[PDB]
Amino acid sequence: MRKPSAGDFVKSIKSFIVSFSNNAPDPEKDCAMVQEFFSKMEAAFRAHPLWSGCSEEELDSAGDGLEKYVMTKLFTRVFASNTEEVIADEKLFQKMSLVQQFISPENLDIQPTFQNESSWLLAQKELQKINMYKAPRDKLVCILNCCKVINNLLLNASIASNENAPGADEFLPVLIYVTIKANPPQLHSNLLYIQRYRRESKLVGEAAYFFTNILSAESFISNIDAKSISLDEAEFEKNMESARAR
Amino acid sequence: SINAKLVLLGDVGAGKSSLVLRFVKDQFVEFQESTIGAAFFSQTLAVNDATVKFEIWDTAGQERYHSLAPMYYRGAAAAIIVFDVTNQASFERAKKWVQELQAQGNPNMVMALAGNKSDLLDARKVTAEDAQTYAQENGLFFMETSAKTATNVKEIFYEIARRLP
Ligand SMILES: Nc1nc2c(ncn2[C@@H]2O[C@H](COP(=O)(O)OP(N)(=O)O)[C@@H](O)[C@H]2O)c(=O)[nH]1
Repeated sequence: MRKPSAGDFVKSIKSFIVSFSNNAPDPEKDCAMVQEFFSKMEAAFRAHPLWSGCSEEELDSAGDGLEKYVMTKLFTRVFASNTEEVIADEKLFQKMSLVQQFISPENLDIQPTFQNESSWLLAQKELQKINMYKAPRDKLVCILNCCKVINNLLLNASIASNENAPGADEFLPVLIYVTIKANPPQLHSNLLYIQRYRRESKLVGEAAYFFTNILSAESFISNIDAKSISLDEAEFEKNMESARAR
Repeated sequence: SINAKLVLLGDVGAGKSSLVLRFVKDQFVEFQESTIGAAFFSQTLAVNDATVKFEIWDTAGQERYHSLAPMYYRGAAAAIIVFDVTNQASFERAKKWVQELQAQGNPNMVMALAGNKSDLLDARKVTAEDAQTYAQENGLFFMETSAKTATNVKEIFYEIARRLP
């Protein structure tokens, strides 16, 4: 991209970044503009007379390169960029920082046969890396690593307790637990940002399945009450109080 | 080149995972040992000199996660609602999934009702009659399946691929 042949690609990407401020911030429009810019620069990678010797994988890496460069420039205008996203973030953080203190795997229907004794610590850590990166791809990869780790740990539990292979019934409740224990900062904005700004052609297949899992995990967690984690209403509220005092 | 998103709905223990693994890997835990999880799969099938590629989405069946399901079955071209023929409560639950997809899923969705664990004899509690009747009244087809013995596993996926609008 620094090579003198790419001069006019560089000018084009930069007149986009400058031309982005020319509109009052608006997520739905903003992300529509970025996806179209991505759609178009990516059309200009493959079709370009100079880039017609590139492999599929290389063109795909350049896409992610563009994504990363652009999104790092746009980051503070597009990410958690208004009051309602800020508010949803804080509500999620608040609830997890409380509930993580008393939640147990049986509250979520995790059977003892699928227990991990690290409490899937490595998956928690993979998820918490999410605010170490700015590109949607690298943020998503944290989610996806977390998911893979959970799955490998569930598979190990099933081997050991001679159970059948884990599916959504085993996985989702463990993703929820892990997410609560990880309490990753700005989880709501992080997911919205991935959904909006990730190269749309790439939010597909297994990637999109596990993404949908974490979005449904976020939704469950937002709405956690006594009944949703099978506790008595008096037991629930009293657990919340003691959590606030710590 | 017909790409289908297919959701598997039903409560825990019904056999959603066992079914899809039989279909994909041709294994059942008792005969082959466990290799991979069963929450997501791609599978291609040949239908009438064409090609149909299934993206298969497992869902959590527990009651506490019920209200999460629409996020999974959104835009599904097909659904298998599974119940355990030996559990009357699983059958009741499967009918609610059907009702919901009819209120709130795609009208051109191919739903299949799978009556799993057919191989279990002294345990069975749900009749072919009720399942068959129910499915006949509600615009879907019923098949009896078994992950263990492989009965009607390939066929239910074939029959879903066949019916694709
Ligand atoms: N006998 C018999 N057992 C089955 C069949 N399908 C699944 N099972 C068993 O019933 C249990 C639950 O199955 P599983 O696929 O994990 O259920 P889920 N939660 O719907 O994915 C497992 O022990 C599995 O071996 C079947 O067709 N016949």
